Amino acid sequence: MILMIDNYDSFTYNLVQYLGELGEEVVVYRNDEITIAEIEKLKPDHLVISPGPCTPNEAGISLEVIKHFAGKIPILGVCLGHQSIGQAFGGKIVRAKQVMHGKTSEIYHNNKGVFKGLNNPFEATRYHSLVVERETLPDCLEITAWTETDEGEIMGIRHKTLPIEGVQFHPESILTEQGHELLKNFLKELEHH
Repeated sequence: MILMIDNYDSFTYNLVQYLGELGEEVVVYRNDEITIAEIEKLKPDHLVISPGPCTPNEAGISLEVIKHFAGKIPILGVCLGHQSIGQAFGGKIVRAKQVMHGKTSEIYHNNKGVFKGLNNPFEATRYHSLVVERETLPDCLEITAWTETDEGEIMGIRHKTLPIEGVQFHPESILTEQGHELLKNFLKELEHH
């Protein structure tokens, strides 16, 4: 079972529908609607932290959830859950070097984590946002994906020893055919003992 934390976002329906086609059951909450205690009682197999709107925003969402379940349950962060993962492990959220033009990006990657075996580059759509700062990235985080256009930005992070990954692109990118493979990769991950 997948527990998904969003903010009643427009993209959530499409992700829920595809996850059922993979034979996964999903339960959706806003951050105020379930506690750490009740998440533990439900014993989900995966957490997806994807609260929006996906806009420039200094706030970190579900920070206590991410810190508490790090090393208990695999975590995928999308929309603001990507920057929240970065913050939860000591990263800094900063404004990007350039304002992005258009809606699409080529996302290059090092075949690690959820990008394992994906076409390089990964074609995705984007939103305006702050970004994880490369120069101060915590030692326990590794960059898995990035753009080359502008002077480039981090587009994917993963914890070096725990099944926790964040991706910066718009959640609708998960519904492409290569996005389908990215999500499948996440669902393979299991927490260590």
